[PDB]
Amino acid sequence: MLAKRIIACLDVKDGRVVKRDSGDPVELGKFYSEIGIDELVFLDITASVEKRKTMLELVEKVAEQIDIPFTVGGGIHDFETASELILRGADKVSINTAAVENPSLITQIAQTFGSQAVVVAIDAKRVDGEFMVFTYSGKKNTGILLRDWVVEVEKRGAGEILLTSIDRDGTKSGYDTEMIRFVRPLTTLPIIASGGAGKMEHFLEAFLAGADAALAASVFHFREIDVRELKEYLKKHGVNVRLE
Repeated sequence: MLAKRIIACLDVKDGRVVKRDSGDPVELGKFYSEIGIDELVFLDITASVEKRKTMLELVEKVAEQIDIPFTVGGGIHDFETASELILRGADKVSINTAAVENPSLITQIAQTFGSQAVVVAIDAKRVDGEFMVFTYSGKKNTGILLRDWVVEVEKRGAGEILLTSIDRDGTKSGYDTEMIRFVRPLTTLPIIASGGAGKMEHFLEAFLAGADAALAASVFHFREIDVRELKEYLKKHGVNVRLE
């Protein structure tokens, strides 16, 4: 039976992890590899002029110095960019705003590299009692219902949904288990719960709601949650996790 996954997200900028520096992304990823993290997500926010080259150098370094599944994203807007990153060594790319505005992009990536190579990050917010998709880093209400987008996302060939609840992202307040439960029955795809991770019990709550993986950043980078303890705690509470 599949293990539930614990994923670490590294926000990167100009070649360095960002918390003001936060170490080298590669060596911080190596570290996560060794203490029990299951996959890495790297999100780039570098300026467009050096971004293409910078992310590509990151991917190459991560692919030949770590041996962990990883995803790269942040401002991937077209098939050619996604293609360069996958062929440079990324296992998956994340797309978001460009996915919403050009859904064929999902299909082009999936048909070339397989659906496993495509993650669609969906940012959603509850507006007037209905789940809505937002673009532009959670700042634009698209008018598209969360219910319709996840189905279209699977229809288009995505391999995985990275589901962030805009209300919880950046708080340490907890995962938005209501939204997971809302999405879980609408799609067969794996769901990464993102946004809100405060305490070990939060991960349990997300997996009980139907998440397949759980993503966090600060709580791990602040040596603020111990992955080993989280996994042991997860196991004790009856959740399949990959130990050591």
